[PDB]
Amino acid sequence: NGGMSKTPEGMTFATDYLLPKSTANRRRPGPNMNMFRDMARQMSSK
Amino acid sequence: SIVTKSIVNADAEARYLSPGELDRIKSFVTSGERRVRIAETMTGARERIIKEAGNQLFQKRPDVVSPGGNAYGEEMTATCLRDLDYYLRLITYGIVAGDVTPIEEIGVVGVREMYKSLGTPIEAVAEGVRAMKSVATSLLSGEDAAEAGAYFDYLIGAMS
Amino acid sequence: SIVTKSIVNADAEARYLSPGELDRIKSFVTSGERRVRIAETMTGARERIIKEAGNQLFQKRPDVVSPGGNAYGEEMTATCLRDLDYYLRLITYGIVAGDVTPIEEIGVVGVREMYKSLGTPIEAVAEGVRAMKSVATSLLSGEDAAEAGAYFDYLIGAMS
Amino acid sequence: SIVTKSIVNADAEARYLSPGELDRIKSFVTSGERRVRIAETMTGARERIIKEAGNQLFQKRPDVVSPGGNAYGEEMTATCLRDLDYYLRLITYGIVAGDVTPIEEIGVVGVREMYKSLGTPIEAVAEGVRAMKSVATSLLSGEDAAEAGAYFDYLIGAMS
Amino acid sequence: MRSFKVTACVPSQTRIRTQRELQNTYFTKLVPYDNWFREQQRIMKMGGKIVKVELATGKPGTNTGL
Amino acid sequence: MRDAVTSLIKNYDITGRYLDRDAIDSLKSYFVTGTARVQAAATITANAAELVKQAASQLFGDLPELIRPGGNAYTTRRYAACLRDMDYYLRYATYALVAGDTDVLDERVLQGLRETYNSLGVPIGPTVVGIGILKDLATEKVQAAGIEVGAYLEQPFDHLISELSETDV
Amino acid sequence: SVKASGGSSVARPQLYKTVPVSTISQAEQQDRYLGKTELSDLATYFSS
Amino acid sequence: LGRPTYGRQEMNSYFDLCSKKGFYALVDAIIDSVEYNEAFGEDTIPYE
Amino acid sequence: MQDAITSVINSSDVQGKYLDASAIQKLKAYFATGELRVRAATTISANAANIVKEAVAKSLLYSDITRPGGNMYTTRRYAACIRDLDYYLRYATYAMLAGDPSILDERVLNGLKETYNSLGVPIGATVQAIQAMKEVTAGLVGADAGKEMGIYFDYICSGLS
Amino acid sequence: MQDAITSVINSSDVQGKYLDASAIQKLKAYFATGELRVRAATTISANAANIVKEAVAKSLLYSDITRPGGNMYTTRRYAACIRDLDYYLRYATYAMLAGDPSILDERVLNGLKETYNSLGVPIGATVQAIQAMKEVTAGLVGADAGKEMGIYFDYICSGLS
Amino acid sequence: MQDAITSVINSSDVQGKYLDASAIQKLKAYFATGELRVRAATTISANAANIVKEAVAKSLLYSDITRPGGNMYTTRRYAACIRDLDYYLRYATYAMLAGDPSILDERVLNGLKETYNSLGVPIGATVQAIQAMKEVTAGLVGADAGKEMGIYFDYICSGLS
Amino acid sequence: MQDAITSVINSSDVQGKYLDASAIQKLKAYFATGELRVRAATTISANAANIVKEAVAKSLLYSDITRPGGNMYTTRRYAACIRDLDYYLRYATYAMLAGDPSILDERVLNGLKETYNSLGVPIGATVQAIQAMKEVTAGLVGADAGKEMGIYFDYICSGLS
Amino acid sequence: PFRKVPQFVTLFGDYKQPLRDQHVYGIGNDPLEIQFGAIFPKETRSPKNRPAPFGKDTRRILIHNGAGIDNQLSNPGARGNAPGSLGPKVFKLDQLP
Ligand SMILES: *[C@H](C)[C@H]1/C(=C/c2[nH]c(/C=C3N=C(/C=C4\NC(=O)C(CC)=C4C)C(C)=C\3CCC(=O)O)c(CCC(=O)O)c2C)NC(=O)[C@@H]1C
Ligand SMILES: *[C@H](C)[C@H]1/C(=C/c2[nH]c(/C=C3N=C(/C=C4\NC(=O)C(CC)=C4C)C(C)=C\3CCC(=O)O)c(CCC(=O)O)c2C)NC(=O)[C@@H]1C
Ligand SMILES: *[C@H](C)[C@H]1/C(=C/c2[nH]c(/C=C3N=C(/C=C4\NC(=O)C(CC)=C4C)C(C)=C\3CCC(=O)O)c(CCC(=O)O)c2C)NC(=O)[C@@H]1C
Ligand SMILES: *[C@H](C)[C@H]1/C(=C/c2[nH]c(/C=C3N=C(/C=C4\NC(=O)C(CC)=C4C)C(C)=C\3CCC(=O)O)c(CCC(=O)O)c2C)NC(=O)[C@@H]1C
Ligand SMILES: CCC1=C(C)/C(=C/C2=NC(=C\c3[nH]c(/C=C4\NC(=O)[C@H](C)[C@H]4CC)c(C)c3CCC(=O)O)/C(CCC(=O)O)=C2C)NC1=O
Ligand SMILES: CCC1=C(C)/C(=C/C2=NC(=C\c3[nH]c(/C=C4\NC(=O)[C@H](C)[C@H]4CC)c(C)c3CCC(=O)O)/C(CCC(=O)O)=C2C)NC1=O
Ligand SMILES: CCC1=C(C)/C(=C/C2=NC(=C\c3[nH]c(/C=C4\NC(=O)[C@H](C)[C@H]4CC)c(C)c3CCC(=O)O)/C(CCC(=O)O)=C2C)NC1=O
Ligand SMILES: CCC1=C(C)/C(=C/C2=NC(=C\c3[nH]c(/C=C4\NC(=O)[C@H](C)[C@H]4CC)c(C)c3CCC(=O)O)/C(CCC(=O)O)=C2C)NC1=O
Ligand SMILES: CCC1=C(C)/C(=C/C2=NC(=C\c3[nH]c(/C=C4\NC(=O)[C@H](C)[C@H]4CC)c(C)c3CCC(=O)O)/C(CCC(=O)O)=C2C)NC1=O
Ligand SMILES: CCC1=C(C)/C(=C/C2=NC(=C\c3[nH]c(/C=C4\NC(=O)[C@H](C)[C@H]4CC)c(C)c3CCC(=O)O)/C(CCC(=O)O)=C2C)NC1=O
Repeated sequence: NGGMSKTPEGMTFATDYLLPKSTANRRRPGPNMNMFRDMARQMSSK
Repeated sequence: SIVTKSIVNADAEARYLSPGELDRIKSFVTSGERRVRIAETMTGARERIIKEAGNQLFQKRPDVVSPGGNAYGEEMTATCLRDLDYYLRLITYGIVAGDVTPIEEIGVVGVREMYKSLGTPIEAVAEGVRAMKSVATSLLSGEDAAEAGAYFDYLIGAMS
Repeated sequence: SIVTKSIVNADAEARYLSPGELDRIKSFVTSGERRVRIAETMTGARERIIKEAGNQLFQKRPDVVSPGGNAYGEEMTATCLRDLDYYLRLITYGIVAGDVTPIEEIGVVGVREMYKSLGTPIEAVAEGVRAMKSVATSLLSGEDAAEAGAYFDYLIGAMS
Repeated sequence: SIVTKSIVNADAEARYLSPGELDRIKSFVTSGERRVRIAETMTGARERIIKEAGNQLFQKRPDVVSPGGNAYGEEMTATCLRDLDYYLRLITYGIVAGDVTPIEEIGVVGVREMYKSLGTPIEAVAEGVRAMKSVATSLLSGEDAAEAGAYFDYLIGAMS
Repeated sequence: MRSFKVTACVPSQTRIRTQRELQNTYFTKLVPYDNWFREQQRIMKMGGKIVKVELATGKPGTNTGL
Repeated sequence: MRDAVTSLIKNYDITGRYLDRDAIDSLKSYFVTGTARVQAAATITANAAELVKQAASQLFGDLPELIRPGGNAYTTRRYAACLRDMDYYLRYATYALVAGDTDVLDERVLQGLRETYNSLGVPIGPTVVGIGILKDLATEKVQAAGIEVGAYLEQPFDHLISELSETDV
Repeated sequence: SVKASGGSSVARPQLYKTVPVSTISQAEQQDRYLGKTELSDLATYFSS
Repeated sequence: LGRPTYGRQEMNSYFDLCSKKGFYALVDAIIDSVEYNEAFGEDTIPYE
Repeated sequence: MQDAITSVINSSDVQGKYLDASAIQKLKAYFATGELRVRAATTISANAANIVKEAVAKSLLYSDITRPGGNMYTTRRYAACIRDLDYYLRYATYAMLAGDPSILDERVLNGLKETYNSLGVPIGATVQAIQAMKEVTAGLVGADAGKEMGIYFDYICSGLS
Repeated sequence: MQDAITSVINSSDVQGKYLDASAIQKLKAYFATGELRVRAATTISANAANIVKEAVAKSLLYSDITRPGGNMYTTRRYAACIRDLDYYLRYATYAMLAGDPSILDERVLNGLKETYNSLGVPIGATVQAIQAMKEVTAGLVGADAGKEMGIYFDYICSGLS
Repeated sequence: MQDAITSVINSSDVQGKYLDASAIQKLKAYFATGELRVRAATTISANAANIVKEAVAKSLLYSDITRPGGNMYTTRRYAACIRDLDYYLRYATYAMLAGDPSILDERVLNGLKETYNSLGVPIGATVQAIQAMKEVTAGLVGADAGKEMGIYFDYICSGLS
Repeated sequence: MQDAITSVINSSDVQGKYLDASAIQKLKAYFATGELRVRAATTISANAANIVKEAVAKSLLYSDITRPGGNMYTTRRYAACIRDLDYYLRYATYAMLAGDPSILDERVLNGLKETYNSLGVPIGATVQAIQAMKEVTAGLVGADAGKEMGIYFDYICSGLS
Repeated sequence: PFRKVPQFVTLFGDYKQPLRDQHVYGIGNDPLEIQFGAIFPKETRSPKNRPAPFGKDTRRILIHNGAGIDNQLSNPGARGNAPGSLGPKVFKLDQLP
């Protein structure tokens, strides 16, 4: 016991897990377009 | 502005400014009080101008707010309501400078390629500029709607 | 030691020991009972292991056994048999210290300058401790043989 | 040379040349006619030097002929004399320059790794230039062996 | 490849020259089809009279193949 | 670094002339405003550690993209670095206010500032708004102290705007 | 204005100090390989 | 054209033209300019 | 604009020798993966404007560079930034068919790092756009084909750094 | 090229806001001085060749420079010099009405430190011909504009040295 | 120099979200393959000089590079080429344990192309040198970790070309 | 630093051969002129402050480079330029004994086209000052050594160009 | 240690200067003016390289290879002239066989 080293090596890789995949995604603005957003929300009633 | 457009025209001919050109600056500088007074009516009431011309564009082109559109939903319409803030800022920079080069460097050169990449129809946002001409003339005077409205008719032909 | 090398880098950046770095000590105090179960095996089997691996060494390099060579006679074997006895003491000191650092303070930092003046071919004692590596790993378990072999392989690259 | 070691020691103080130090350039030129006569005589029997002095090396070092050591067959012993031909080229480079700095920047400054990483020991190459030293005196006169032998032991001092 | 053949007449219009200057006036260059609207807009700014235009090679009104 | 006096020295030194009537009246124009320069520089440093704190809270309440995880003012590693990097613009505006011209601003803060911020990803955009929120304000504590304000006390601030920000028109 | 430029090579300073960046950057500046006690961090850290 | 490029807006008008049309219209657009045709002519070898 | 095939030819040119076993061992590995390279380079050319409109959407759109003050504000640059972003997609497609990243150094990566300093456009902001462009291609041509696409994308931002 | 009208616009645009009351106040400070600048342009362009003639006779003529050995010998190197002083006069009056020396950073002072070195032009004589040109055009335009004309002459005069 | 821990968290920092289930799936493979990473790291450090000895014997010796005229002729340059060949084994093992190739972007590929084009070092002889020790390490540490070590060598060899 | 000796040796070393008859043929012309150059250096350094004094007074004194606005006006810059021109007298005597113009490339001529445009100091007056310093040192060292001295003065003037 | 041209003094002096005469996109975009070849200062071989922030519209000032007054910036109606004995030899085609 009291192993000098730890972990199960496992079967494979860690080689190509480097490239992440995600829908960032895009940029709905949300901040300083608030004044513009209010006008757009206000416009919706029509 | 007026003088730095006429300087760079007078550099390619390699000559001083003509007396037929210098009275243009002389008339513009003395008529500088009136054009600033045009510009405050644009800035001081611009929440009326965007909201009315935004309603006029979506009635003249109701295909924009449809599903499958560019300005569809609450968020994507809000920048098309904010893009008309940007073009109205260039007209009220233009009438103070009296010329077209503060408009021409900021919003005219790359605008064929810009909205091409973003997926919007270019003439539809250019149609809302034409509706923004009509509201900005309605709050303006007799002579002032013709002088300050001429740069509005520049910009519709800029994109088209 | 494992403590000292982890002190003199954290001291050199003028901080405390960060608690991601304390766990190299927190691990090894549990396995200190393992290493004293390892060091008692190699010291008692040392006087067995010295009298065949030197004889295993002399097969692949016999000209040092020959006259002209630096190990000629029984009185010219205690220059070589005690030297491998000297080196396994530093291996067992590297076992108990956790890292390789007591050999750096004792047994590596002048071997190029020592055996040049002693006339010894230095590429033999790397082969001599290569003979030490192959038979000492057989005497232990393979978990011990992987860990104790790593201190041997620094002493391979010491003279190479 | 003397002259490129004269100037680089004058840039280290940023002065002109010392007039007593200008005589060591003037002694370098007027003692140059007998120095290049040494260099062509070593060049005129450079195969007779090497094929003789290589033979007395291998009777002194039998590890590189009996199999187990470093360089063997036709495939590496011809490369072993390819090293010794380079060192003989360096000494006749050093004699016409007067100093050892053509041998310094070319052939001794990294020697303690390029054989250390390449498996062969150092001191037999230091016994090889000594084998080349004994046949370099025998081709020349008495005083010419004193000056040309002063470059051979520099090769022994940098290697071993 | 649709190579036009054009016969221009270009006056001096200032800067009179003691040179040959006959090749600059009345020339008969042949131009390809893509490089002619930039050519014909250039030849009007010198006040040149385009005299004879004949499509030397190429099918008139073809659809594919240059 | 280079005063309005010493800028007028090598405006006259390189042509090799003495101090004429134009030199004696432009330099007197600097000295009649020198009482108004120094007392404005006291009250700018009256609450200068507060003046960066009132500006940046008025900045980040105005541009809330720079707080939520976007452009770099996100952590207090960025935010307290932002208040320091704001504070250089207030502190060097005090020097050129006293020095007359902007040549202290020209070769202490402006040179390399387009190239320091591009190497970090710091935007040049709201930095212009950050000087634009101070130059209008700085004028509040000059006005509430009773010193007149206008020609200068902006001579320095928009030279940090018109030369730092890239030319559009 | 600005009349020259030194260059604008991206420089990035870490926002963090985790264990496999600090154990490596404390072993890079000593100009050596990763020693046997430095592997004992990552063999403990990855096991945990 | 026998001269260097004139500045930035004279070069930005050429860089977008080879970004869209290609190299074959870059070498066209130098030649049918006014500065090629009215400073060299239509029957001269260009010179620097 | 030499490819990977002429690179082995030019490496066997200066040595002066013929094609040995290890000289052609790096040559059959092109022909094994060559059918993947010819197929995937069509689909990037099919979506060569949907990638650029997504990569600036993933990083650059609605950010602070598109705010007034930044480089992505005036249409006149915005469109330069898009055209400069259009080269790095196309020259990555030229590089992946060649199998050689020396397409880009001879052509696009020679004077790019100092031209961007002469304009003042942020280098470190461009890298996240090319890093986002590396993501959206890898979601388009599959997992394996984005690996060799991502080598030449990472060659541009390393040369730009 | 930045006009003083456009410099307030380029300042107020990059903050994103519209025209403030303080930014409008800077243009009225320019427009009140607009009569004094456009008076100064038309009183120069009628006799811009006369100022060149009166400035070379004050400082340059009958000197070492116009003698053999000097640089204004051999009329190739004299007609080039008289148009060279015509260039600084023509570009000062553009910088007058612009109210901002940004023309001189762009179209004037680029190579003039190196092109005069690479042509063998002594800078120590053309920097005195500029100051001699300022001392005659202050007498020709007036005492009020000649200080404000003298700003954009000394921007050229400091740029040459 | 940012690692796989930093690149995941900074992918979730600027998103503002927590650790989402795709990223722990990345983080599980980083933590469970540690005893593969340690066993690979402790053996390359076990014979660091054997690997670079067999690397230059694979592809560099008896070429024209070792023959005079070549860029390894003096014993200065043979120690230099073998120090630099050791540096691509140190920094490859550094990026092995951190799991990200961004160490090589900051540390070793910053001015590598600036050095080797200033001394005239043959780059095409170096891209087979690091490719030579790709075989030697994978025969030493096994086929599993040599596949893992082969990426960082190929990331160096992509940046080299 | 390279010699005329090392320009024979290393030109025979990169071929990889020993000294031929043509290698000693350049040495014997250097050894027949080694006794002339050592007398040549000790009479230049005897009058090194006197060589500079006439050559400054010949080329550029009572000119318009020392009158204000000229680059050698202020006493920082007048004491700079004589300190600047003292290098070109000294580093030619460093290379006259060496028999080799490649002294000047490592020490003087490398960063000398720059830091002369970068301070705006005139190149054309400096080359005018070196070329008249050639004609004052011909009167001291004699006619024959000034031919070997004038080669390294023209090597300064060619690489400064 | 391979940046041979000095770094700081080429830009500490350049801050006091105006914008130096080079190509608009840096010094590495400026070929050596010889008969042929298109050699360039390669920025990666020996680091010549030095950016400069150039404007929106700039005019590089160039020297007329020939007559001094016959630059086109003074008289644009004189650029169609022959450069005469000062400039290079202009060729033209007259006689066709
Ligand atoms: C011979 C007396 C000794 C010896 C030689 C030996 N050398 C090698 C391999 C090489 N030797 C060199 C030698 C030099 N290189 C230089 O650049 C210079 C200065 C100009 C010298 C003196 C080099 C580079 C090599 C590498 C191969 C090459 O030349 O291309 C071998 C072969 C080693 C092998 O394992 O193949 C041998 C046998 N070794 C001895 O035992 C003698 C003491
Ligand atoms: C008050 C009971 C609660 C609270 C309110 C609060 N905070 C701020 C301002 C900031 N808060 C932060 C927070 C952090 N920075 C960090 O680095 C971390 C660790 C990851 C945290 C949690 C920062 C940077 C600011 C300043 C920028 C900003 O405006 O957000 C305000 C605004 C203050 C103002 O008006 O100037 C308020 C009201 N903070 C607390 O801790 C309580 C939960
Ligand atoms: C905060 C309101 C704005 C902002 C600031 C910000 N700055 C930095 C980092 C630096 N700023 C400087 C600037 C100067 N250094 C100088 O010497 C001078 C002249 C006196 C100036 C103007 C420098 C050098 C740095 C680098 C760090 C350092 O000081 O050594 C940061 C840190 C970037 C990071 O994320 O690490 C921040 C956040 N950024 C904004 O968004 C605001 C507009
Ligand atoms: C050897 C396998 C190859 C080779 C090497 C070589 N290098 C030099 C000179 C230098 N090499 C470096 C290398 C690095 N520097 C770094 O900073 C890093 C990352 C940490 C590496 C890998 C550097 C800086 C130099 C300059 C000298 C120095 O280290 O101080 C030489 C000498 C060149 C000369 O002309 O003197 C040689 C021979 N060249 C080859 O041919 C091999 C392919
Ligand atoms: C001052 C110069 C200037 C211009 C020209 C400009 C355009 C501009 N328009 C944008 C978006 C947009 N603009 C529109 C606008 C429209 N779409 C429609 O359907 C309508 C017909 C039309 C206007 C009435 C839409 C829908 C988007 C979002 C596109 C997207 O995010 O995919 C964006 C990206 C988000 C942003 O930063 O706002 C830019 C940069 N920005 C500038 O700074
Ligand atoms: C651990 C630190 C340490 C070192 C480095 C050490 C070296 C050491 N080697 C010695 C002798 C020697 N050691 C050797 C070595 C060898 N004989 C062979 O044939 C082989 C090639 C090789 C060993 C396997 C030789 C030949 C001598 C005698 C040298 C002579 O008599 O000239 C001696 C003198 C006698 C003695 O006290 O043993 C010392 C001190 N002692 C130490 O305590
Ligand atoms: C070397 C062989 C050669 C010849 C001869 C030649 C003639 C020539 N004569 C021309 C014009 C002319 N030639 C005349 C002729 C005259 N004035 C009159 O009206 C009389 C009818 C006639 C009396 C001598 C006139 C008036 C023009 C100018 C036509 C115009 O531009 O309106 C022009 C066009 C303008 C020009 O480039 O000069 C050419 C090319 N070119 C050549 O290369
Ligand atoms: C063939 C290789 C090659 C590339 C790639 C290239 C880009 C390039 N980009 C430029 C400007 C520019 N480039 C950008 C682009 C960007 N700025 C940003 O913020 C974004 C990160 C990025 C777009 C993705 C912008 C906004 C400008 C205008 C800069 C200004 O006007 O101040 C310019 C100067 C203007 C011109 O094109 O005439 C060049 C030369 N040039 C080349 O020769
Ligand atoms: C070698 C080629 C060359 C020429 C020709 C040349 C001419 C030249 N003539 C000058 C003046 C002059 N030249 C004249 C000459 C004349 N005035 C008249 O009324 C007569 C028509 C005429 C000759 C008969 C006069 C009077 C001046 C001085 C102007 C004055 O007093 O206002 C000057 C200015 C002062 C001077 O340096 O002398 C130059 C440079 N310089 C040259 O390098
Ligand atoms: C404002 C922008 C501007 C500058 C700076 C300018 C300088 C200028 N001066 C030139 C020639 C010259 N310029 C001078 C001028 C002078 N040398 C002297 O001795 C006098 C001190 C001084 C004038 C009085 C001379 C003598 C030459 C002829 C040098 C030669 O041709 O070799 C030339 C080359 C021929 C040409 O293309 O005109 C340029 C470009 N041109 C410009 O458009």
